[PDB]
Amino acid sequence: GIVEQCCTSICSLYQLENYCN
Amino acid sequence: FVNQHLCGSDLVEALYLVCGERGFFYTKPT
Repeated sequence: GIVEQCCTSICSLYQLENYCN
Repeated sequence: FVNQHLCGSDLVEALYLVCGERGFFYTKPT
């Protein structure tokens, strides 16, 4: 999930594209 | 940025800058 991807892990802003509608 | 972490309001801000006015959602935090 997004919190384990980007908050408690380091995320690429590119991975945020998966959450757009 | 080797050490980027986005939590709370920062995560909402970053989603909005990437997605524009398409909107965005996530089904579960984890």
